[PDB]
Amino acid sequence: MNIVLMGLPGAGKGTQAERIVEKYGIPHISTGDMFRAAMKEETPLGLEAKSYIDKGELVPDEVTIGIVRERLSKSDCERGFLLDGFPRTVAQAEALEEILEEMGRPIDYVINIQVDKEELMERLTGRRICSVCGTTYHLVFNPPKTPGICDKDGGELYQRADDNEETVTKRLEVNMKQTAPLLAFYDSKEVLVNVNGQQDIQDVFADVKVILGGLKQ
Ligand SMILES: Nc1ncnc2c1ncn2[C@@H]1O[C@H](COP(=O)(O)OP(=O)(O)OP(=O)(O)OP(=O)(O)OP(=O)(O)OC[C@H]2O[C@@H](n3cnc4c(N)ncnc43)[C@H](O)[C@@H]2O)[C@@H](O)[C@H]1O
Ligand SMILES: [Mg+2]
Ligand SMILES: [Zn+2]
Repeated sequence: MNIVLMGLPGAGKGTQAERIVEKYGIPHISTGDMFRAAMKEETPLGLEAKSYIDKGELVPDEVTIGIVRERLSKSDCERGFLLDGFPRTVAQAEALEEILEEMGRPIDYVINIQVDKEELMERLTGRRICSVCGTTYHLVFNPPKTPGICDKDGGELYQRADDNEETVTKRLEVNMKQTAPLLAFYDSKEVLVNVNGQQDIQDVFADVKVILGGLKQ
């Protein structure tokens, strides 16, 4: 149960990751969350990633590989893991292959959550996120029970700094450029599985369960 999620901005990685963690009991590793936390604490890593994140650009490969290697060396990952948003370039995928061969934990599947770019701006412009637990809502497609508050913990919802329309536009263009190379890389490895992410959330998850419930230790 060593899984990677890939998708264009707003395609649903975090929403599906939360459901995967709850059903299969593996830890969630999100590079976006790691960088935004370091930004928040203003660590040197934080301050250095911020210039890229704010513009909607990729943080450089070397630093991102490093935080992922460190995270994967923790003991929770022995049973599996769900990488979310990493790799997102070919060079990050090649490093991860090498790390995971050294660790003895090769990827079982890379799940690509496919959504038309033309749907993604509306997903991100309506996204409202819990300041406490990070879960995401959408004003129309997945609202909280009470506006402005998270259902789980009563935390204040906020708008991610990079979800402004002109940032979303750059994020889409930056990540669309990596898409073909990365799908070729993992299809040629025979670990890529695509899912149609333009369905109701529970229907996307049903397809994820066909894939992950088919794995056996
Ligand atoms: N490896 C790496 N290398 C270098 N730089 C890196 C890096 N990783 C990260 N970075 C940097 O960090 C930045 C942020 O990375 P990251 O945090 O990974 O952002 P991302 O990849 O753009 O993905 P998002 O979190 O925006 O979208 P999501 O697909 O998780 O959508 P969600 O489930 O929330 O859902 C979106 C919205 O839609 C709603 N929704 C979800 N599913 C559905 C559905 N099926 N139908 C309708 N609405 C839906 C939700 O409620 C929500 O409102 C990057 O831009 C880069 O600068
Ligand atoms: Mg996310
Ligand atoms: Zn919350």
